[PDB]
Amino acid sequence: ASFIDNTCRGVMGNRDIYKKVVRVCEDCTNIFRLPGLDGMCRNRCFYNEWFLICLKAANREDEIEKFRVWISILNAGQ
Repeated sequence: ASFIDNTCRGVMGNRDIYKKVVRVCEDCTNIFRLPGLDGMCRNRCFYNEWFLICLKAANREDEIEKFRVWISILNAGQ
């Protein structure tokens, strides 16, 4: 289970899921305007469903499927 943090491995190759992810947290962070949220969103290498939480604040809650497999890519070496 998720018990690490920013424990990525592909965040070096991705260079896309990150910029987007981290950016996805910002958006949501605004919805609630909570400082203790952005992190979670892109905390444990973005592996904690914390993505759906923010993705929801954007009604999107759809790009999670593709955003999910992505978070898994960063776990390549990991």
